[PDB]
Amino acid sequence: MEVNQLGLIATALFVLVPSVFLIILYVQTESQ
Amino acid sequence: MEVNQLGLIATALFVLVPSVFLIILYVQTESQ
Amino acid sequence: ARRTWLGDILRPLNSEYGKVAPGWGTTPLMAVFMGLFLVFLLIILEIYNSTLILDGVNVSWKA
Amino acid sequence: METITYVFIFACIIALFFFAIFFREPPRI
Amino acid sequence: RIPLWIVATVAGMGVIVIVGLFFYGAYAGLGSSL
Amino acid sequence: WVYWDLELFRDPRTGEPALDLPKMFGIHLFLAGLLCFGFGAFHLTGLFGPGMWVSDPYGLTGSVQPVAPEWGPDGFNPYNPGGVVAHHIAAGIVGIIAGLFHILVRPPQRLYKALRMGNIETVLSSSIAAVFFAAFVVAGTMWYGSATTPIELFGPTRYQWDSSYFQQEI
Amino acid sequence: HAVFALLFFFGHIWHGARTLFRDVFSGIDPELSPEQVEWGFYQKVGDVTTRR
Amino acid sequence: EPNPNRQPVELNRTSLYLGLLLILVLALLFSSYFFN
Amino acid sequence: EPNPNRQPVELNRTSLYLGLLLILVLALLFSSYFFN
Amino acid sequence: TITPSLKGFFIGLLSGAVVLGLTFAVLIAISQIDKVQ
Amino acid sequence: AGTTGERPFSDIITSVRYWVIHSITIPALFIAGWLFVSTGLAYDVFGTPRPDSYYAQEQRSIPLVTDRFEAKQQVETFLEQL
Amino acid sequence: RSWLATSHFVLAFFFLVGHLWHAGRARAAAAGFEKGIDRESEPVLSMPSLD
Amino acid sequence: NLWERFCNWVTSTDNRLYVGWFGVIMIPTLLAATICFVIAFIAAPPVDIDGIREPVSGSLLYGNNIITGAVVPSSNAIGLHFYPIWEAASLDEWLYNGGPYQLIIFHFLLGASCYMGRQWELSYRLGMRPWICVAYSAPLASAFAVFLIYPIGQGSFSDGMPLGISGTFNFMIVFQAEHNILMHPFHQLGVAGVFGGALFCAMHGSLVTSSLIRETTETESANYGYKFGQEEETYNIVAAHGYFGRLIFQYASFNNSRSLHFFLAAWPVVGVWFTALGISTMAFNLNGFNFNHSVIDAKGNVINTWADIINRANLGMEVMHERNAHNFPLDLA
Amino acid sequence: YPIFTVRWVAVHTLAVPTIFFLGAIAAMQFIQR
Amino acid sequence: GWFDILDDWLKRDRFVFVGWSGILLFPCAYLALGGWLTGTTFVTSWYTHGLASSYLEGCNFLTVAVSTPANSMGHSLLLLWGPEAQGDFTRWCQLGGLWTFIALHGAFGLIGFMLRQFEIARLVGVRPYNAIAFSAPIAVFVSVFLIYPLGQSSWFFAPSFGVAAIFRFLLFFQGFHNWTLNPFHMMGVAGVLGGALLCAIHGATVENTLFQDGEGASTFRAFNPTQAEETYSMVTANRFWSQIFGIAFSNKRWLHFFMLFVPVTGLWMSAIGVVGLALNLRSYDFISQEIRAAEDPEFETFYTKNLLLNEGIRAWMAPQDQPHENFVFPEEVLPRGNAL
Amino acid sequence: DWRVLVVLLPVLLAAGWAVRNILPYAVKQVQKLL
Ligand code: CLA
Ligand code: CLA
Ligand code: CLA
Ligand code: CLA
Ligand SMILES: CC(C)=CCC/C(C)=C/CC/C(C)=C/CC/C(C)=C/CC/C(C)=C/CC/C(C)=C/CC/C(C)=C/CC/C(C)=C/CC/C(C)=C/CC1=CC(=O)C(C)=C(C)C1=O
Ligand SMILES: CCCCCCCCCCCCCCCC(=O)OC[C@H](COP(=O)(O)OC[C@@H](O)CO)OC(=O)CCCCCCCCCCCCCCC
Ligand SMILES: CCCCCCCCCCCCCCCC(=O)OC[C@H](COP(=O)(O)OC[C@@H](O)CO)OC(=O)CCCCCCCCCCCCCCC
Ligand SMILES: CC1=C(/C=C/C(C)=C/C=C/C(C)=C/C=C/C=C(C)/C=C/C=C(C)/C=C/C2=C(C)CCCC2(C)C)C(C)(C)CCC1
Ligand code: OEX
Ligand SMILES: [Cl-]
Ligand SMILES: [Cl-]
Ligand SMILES: [Fe+3]
Repeated sequence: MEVNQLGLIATALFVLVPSVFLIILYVQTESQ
Repeated sequence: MEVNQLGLIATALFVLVPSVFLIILYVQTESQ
Repeated sequence: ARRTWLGDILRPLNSEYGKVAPGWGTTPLMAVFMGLFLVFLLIILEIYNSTLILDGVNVSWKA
Repeated sequence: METITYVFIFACIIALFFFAIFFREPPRI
Repeated sequence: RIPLWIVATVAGMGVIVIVGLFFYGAYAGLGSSL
Repeated sequence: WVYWDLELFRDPRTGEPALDLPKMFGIHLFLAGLLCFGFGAFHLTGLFGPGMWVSDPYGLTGSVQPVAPEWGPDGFNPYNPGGVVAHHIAAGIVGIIAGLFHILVRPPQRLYKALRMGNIETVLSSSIAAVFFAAFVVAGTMWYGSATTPIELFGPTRYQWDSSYFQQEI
Repeated sequence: HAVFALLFFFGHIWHGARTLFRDVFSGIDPELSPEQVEWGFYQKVGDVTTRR
Repeated sequence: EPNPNRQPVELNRTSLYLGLLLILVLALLFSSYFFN
Repeated sequence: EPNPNRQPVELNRTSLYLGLLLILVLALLFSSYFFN
Repeated sequence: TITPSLKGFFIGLLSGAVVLGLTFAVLIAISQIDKVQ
Repeated sequence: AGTTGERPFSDIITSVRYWVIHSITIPALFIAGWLFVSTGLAYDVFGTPRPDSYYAQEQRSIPLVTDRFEAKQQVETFLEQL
Repeated sequence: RSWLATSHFVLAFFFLVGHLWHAGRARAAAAGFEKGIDRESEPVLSMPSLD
Repeated sequence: NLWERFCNWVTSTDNRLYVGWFGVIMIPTLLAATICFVIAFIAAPPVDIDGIREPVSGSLLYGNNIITGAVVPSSNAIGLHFYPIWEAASLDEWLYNGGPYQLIIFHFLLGASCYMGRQWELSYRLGMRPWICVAYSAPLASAFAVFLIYPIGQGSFSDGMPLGISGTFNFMIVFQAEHNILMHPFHQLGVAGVFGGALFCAMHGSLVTSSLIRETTETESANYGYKFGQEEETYNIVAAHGYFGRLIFQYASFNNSRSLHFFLAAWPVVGVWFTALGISTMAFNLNGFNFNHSVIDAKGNVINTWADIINRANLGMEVMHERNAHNFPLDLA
Repeated sequence: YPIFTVRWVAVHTLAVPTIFFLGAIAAMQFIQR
Repeated sequence: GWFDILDDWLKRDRFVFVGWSGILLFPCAYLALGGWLTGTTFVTSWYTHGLASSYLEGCNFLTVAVSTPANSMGHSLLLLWGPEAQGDFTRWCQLGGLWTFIALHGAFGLIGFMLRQFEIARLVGVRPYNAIAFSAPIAVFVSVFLIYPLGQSSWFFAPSFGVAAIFRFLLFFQGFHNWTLNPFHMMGVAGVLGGALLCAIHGATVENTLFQDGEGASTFRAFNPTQAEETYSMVTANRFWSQIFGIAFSNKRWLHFFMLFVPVTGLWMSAIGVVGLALNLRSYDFISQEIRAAEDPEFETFYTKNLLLNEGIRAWMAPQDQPHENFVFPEEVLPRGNAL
Repeated sequence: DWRVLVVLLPVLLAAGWAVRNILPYAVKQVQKLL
């Protein structure tokens, strides 16, 4: 299938960036 | 320039993943 | 700690910690096998290296 | 897109310099 | 018994001679391109 | 991970977390020998298994065929499939014997202290050592080629081009 | 596997060192006797029972 | 002098689960459109 | 009962800066080969 | 059959054994002579 | 540092008995080395070609070893055609 | 020309090093700390922090 | 007393970054060279370096990556001529002829020279000893050699080291084919300086780390055994010397930390000084040792050595480097 | 002081052949093709 | 016991420590050094390379070498009693037997030395970080002198033990491998040059932040090994570099660990890259630029220029550098620029 | 061959001369050790 080549990175960054944000906040909350 | 289509995603993950790992470790240290 | 049915069965297998034989024990016997194994590796090495060429042993894709 | 990637990394490094100098961990005696 | 500064000077003199001989052999005989 | 505090990991007298590494080695080595033996004796021979990939010297008619063990000196010729079978059988037996020995006979007092057999990190060090030894070997047999690295599966070698191995046959 | 093997050689050395010098990997003895590391003092290097 | 307006930031385990679920589901939903 | 072998993990600001630098420079170096 | 290659291998074995043999035989001898007080 | 126990190099090389012994031993080893070359023994021991032993009177072809196991005889047949 | 150019460039460079060496030390010697820092009067210790 | 207030801030020791009078020149020049470099490395058009109307692309936007990217040296047609922007009819001409290259390196060399002086200045303001700048003279001379001195001797800034990774390699290869820098005793001292430097750096680092006095446990870093500004030394030099003194022999080891550290400074600096002078002297074509056809047999046949093999490699670079720039059999410029 | 020690051997193993080698190379400077 | 008696003697405090590691180190190292000195003085390379390589033949210090065995030998151990030399010492030298002699004894020498580092450190009472650091020279020696020729056709393409011979090895790796374009060598360069930087900048800083512990102008006398105080001001040294460079060391222990890390890591990285070259797995090209340049004869970078240089190196040195290939290049096939 | 004796001759004389100059001092060291 001839899909959008930027679709892969767009999807990956769509997941990683906000997920990391939540992981950062969580781990630093437990360490308090 | 006809470059590798995975060059972008491989470079992005190579930066993001281990750098995120460090950021996570830092924030949970200052919170301690 | 917690007791389990599989733990009780395996218990003797992990009950001799730190237990040793007096002095050198079987150390010389170990050295003999260490010597023979060194000779063994040296043999098969030179066979592949063709430093050791034996009758009936053609180190090649042809065999 | 290659150029943008190369410049972006270079930009991040320069930014890192700024924080490692002016927002470093202050050495105390 | 023998002054150390004398032993050092003689040995040093011997070094310069044997080294100079090698640099001499660079322009004569084998390896002289002639 | 949840049930980490098992009684088996505790030392009967001290109550400290302890592992009898010398006997553990004997047990696991006994297991390795049995599996090693069984692999060569059944799987490779075709006695109870498919066998292994074998082919002509030029890799034209390769297939999975049962292999009979080579017990002569030619069994150390690594382009002989029969050597691989004979190896896992013979070394399999040795492993079983050594396994039993390393179970029944306690380590000498001096070797225990010299090799720190109370510290699990001494096992990591020696295991890693044996691991790169095996890693260097499989890299060698792959590049130079052997009966375990058929050219129909992994491709030809550079030394076949160097010697014009296929041009002479053609 | 050739690269990994060479890399694991360091693993052998590192974890190997960690095993043999375990007592001093958090730092050496706070007041190590100079005499121990100074020449001529001992007949055998490190052996306290070999002073001349 | 330190700023008196600084507050600690929190995010309990539950909110982490809720967030990750939100992100992954949105990602599963929009990924097909990103690939188009 | 809790596990007595658990330990806290730390990474000071300096190690962060060093680590980020190591990653960013490695990225700058190897990126050209990824794009090829 | 004892091939010329195999003949040399045993020569290499004996040569190495003698070298290691004479080495340790000397070192052990000297160690017994000049013991540590 | 202290001192290990051996005799200090300083006093030995400044001693007379030393230079009595080594005014003979050192030059003899030097002369021995000289004789090892001047006699031409070095050439035959290591098989290093003499200035007139690289080529024959009309060859520039390098006597290069092409075989592995018959390499000894291959070198010997090179020495023969000289 | 090659002999004269190379030789004097070498000398010129080292004399610049000689300038830097003897000049800096002259400054320090005249000020009174060419032999090191006074332990009981370290200038930095009397200075404020950079941050 | 108004100009005095300016002087006090310039020479102030309470600035996060020291300015100083050397810095008054350093800061603008370095900023000028840096800004121009970043722009040129990314968006500059191709440059006719060899002055033969054969433009060489060096920027990212024109088909380069980080490895192949470079700021290309000024045209050979220019030579040693000063070529600022206001000497060109247009920026387009200026860019075509390698304008940015001269602008950067000149602002850089000036800035770098002031950087060295700036090092003396702060050390004087703090009551330090002033020879750290002398150590920095070793890499600074090296930069002067490839950016300024070598173009002078050769007669063109086109033969200067390009501001790029691949361009650097091009500089090294062409250099070897024309000067035989490998067979030059000054590069060999440079190699001994940087290999030895790395060795001694690894050496000093390992011995001090090995002799660290235990102040911490196994569950924390050993670095926390040291506190910034503490009176006591963190390691035991007595133990360290005891080790290295037995690794070889005691008189081959340092018991003096000042004498040891001086050696650590002396060895790589002196080494780099020579390899700096190497480029500087080979700039006037005093090239490396030439032993081509040095060994001759009785009849007269040339008996090749490893030097003759090196020569064959040098021939390969020579006949191919700048394949269109030569019209005559001897390569002089 | 002891005359023949471990250091003694360590010296002459490098010492003796060096002078022998130096004499050899010294004679090589007079070799003509 | 005899073992304990021998252990006492081996670990005696002498001018030259021996130890158990000495039984392996000292003989192997002596043969490696002696073998090289012997070969570069008398032994030739006329039958293996077609080259002179000894003082006896007219070579100088820069050109002498112990050359690699002929390509026809393959990866043979070339033992003196081996099937190639067959006990003949003279033939053994002529075949290149001294190269393997040095390489192999030199390898076990390096093992003996690293062991020596462990042994002494255990007796003294210090951490073995010196032995750990020495893993980097070993990794380099192994990859280059052992693994690389093993990956290739024979020992012939390994480095020959000589000054000019090494220079050959350098230029070979440029023309054939484009070793400069490899990121693993680049990290090695950064480690070596970075190590030299750290070595210079640390010694200079310490020497120029010294405390005044004497009245003499030469400050070397103002130190004593048994002193408990620091000889230089870490505080003053920190402020200096903080204002000059922007950042500075604040922890002595991290400083000297970092001084270990940089050059050791660099060498290990360069070692990995050599392993790749053993299989001709090079960072030779960028496909993106080759596609462009092949389609556009007006596209040129410093990268495409260097490849032209490599092409020149290969075609011009190969016939003599690889005499076993019997390469014959007519003048008209040689890649040449104009005039030259 | 005769060339061997020529080369080893100075070595033998050197060793011999050294022995007789150290012999009374050498064997005493072995007296003391034994
Ligand atoms: C650079 C080499 C090196 C070094 C410095 C060390 C250092 C160490 N090893 Mg390791 N080791 C090495 C290589 C090395 N090892 C290799 C290549 C192997 C094989 C896989 C091992 C296998 C190994 C084991 C299994 C163990 C160690 C252990 C140790 C520690 C104790 C010393 C010891 O046992 O030495 C071992 C002895 C040597 C390294 C020298 C061997 C010399 C051989 C016998 C010479 C053979 C010559 C040969 C026959 C000549 C012809 C060859 C030719 C034809 C090719 C120490 C941390 C021990 C440990 O972790 O303790 C806590 C341990 O149990 N090592
Ligand atoms: C094993 C192989 C080997 C080794 C170890 C070396 C080693 C060396 N070579 Mg040689 N070389 C080799 C092979 C080798 N070479 C081969 C095979 C060839 C032939 C192709 C050459 C051709 C060659 C050439 C042509 C040259 C060298 C040079 C050098 C030196 C390079 C380091 C230097 O100049 O530092 C000195 C340090 C610097 C130049 C850095 C200056 C930095 C300035 C002051 C500041 C920069 C700041 C920066 C822009 C921004 C920083 C930002 C940050 C603060 C955030 C060194 C002596 C060079 C030399 O000797 O130069 C004098 C040189 O020109 N080599
Ligand atoms: C620490 C000592 C040491 C070590 C580790 C080595 C290691 C090596 N040497 Mg070196 N060598 C040494 C000392 C050493 N040497 C000394 C002191 C000399 C001067 C006399 C030499 C002279 C020398 C030469 C002239 C040559 C080597 C070569 C070699 C290599 C091959 C060795 C081999 O195959 O051995 C095989 C032997 C063994 C591994 C010993 C095995 C011992 C066990 C216990 C078995 C015992 C068997 C038993 C006694 C039965 C005997 C046989 C019987 C059934 C008939 C190897 C790299 C060769 C080389 O480099 O070629 C390129 C070569 O030609 N060495
Ligand atoms: C700026 C220039 C520069 C620099 C700094 C480097 C730096 C480096 N290069 Mg590179 N290189 C350069 C330019 C440069 N290169 C260029 C332009 C080329 C041309 C393409 C090359 C080609 C090149 C090659 C072909 C190789 C390197 C390698 C190396 C590494 C060598 C490490 C070392 O010390 O090994 C030295 C060797 C050892 C440390 C091994 C152990 C040696 C023992 C300890 C010796 C003991 C001797 C004993 C005491 C007795 C001696 C006696 C005798 C002296 C009489 C290092 C990362 C090597 C590499 O990557 O190796 C992995 C390699 O093979 N370079
Ligand atoms: C516009 C665009 C795109 C521009 C980009 C152009 C371009 C060319 C980009 C490329 C950029 C680039 C850097 C490429 C290189 C890539 C590369 C080689 C990466 C390798 C990375 C890597 C993994 C290497 C492995 C080996 C390794 C870890 C090396 C480390 C090297 C390193 C960090 C060296 C640092 C040396 C250094 C700066 C030391 C100074 C430290 C300092 C200030 C000490 C001061 C100090 C000293 C004392 O003594 C005391 C006592 C005190 C108290 C004190 O304070
Ligand atoms: C350009 C760079 C851009 C970077 C953008 C980064 C954005 C990061 C933030 C976005 C994500 C935040 C998510 C927080 C998520 C979170 O933490 O919720 C928890 C939070 C409740 O907060 P509390 O008052 O409990 O706070 C307690 C503290 O621990 C919180 O800090 O609820 C909300 O914030 C409102 C929105 C809830 C939405 C949750 C609904 C999810 C339902 C499941 C949906 C999928 C299934 C669908 C089935 C059909
Ligand atoms: C006298 C010869 C000088 C040669 C040039 C200088 C080289 C050494 C200085 C390098 C500067 C490093 C950065 C500053 C490092 C630094 O700050 O050093 C500090 C160090 C400490 O000395 P002091 O401050 O106690 O004394 C300085 C004056 O006040 C005199 O007492 O200075 C010296 O040791 C000077 C040594 C002069 C003698 C050095 C001779 C070395 C070269 C010998 C020939 C080698 C040729 C090799 C050919 C292959
Ligand atoms: C092979 C072999 C072997 C071995 C042998 C040997 C071990 C030998 C040795 C030999 C030797 C051991 C030799 C030596 C030599 C030395 C020399 C030859 C030296 C020289 C020196 C010089 C030349 C110097 C120079 C200089 C310097 C460096 C300083 C500065 C200046 C001058 C220039 C003075 C055997 C029989 C066992 C077995 C068989 C095989
Ligand atoms: O421009 Mn750049 O490189 Ca100095 O040489 Mn002539 O010119 Mn061109 O050829 Mn070769
Ligand atoms: Cl070019
Ligand atoms: Cl022209
Ligand atoms: Fe230091």
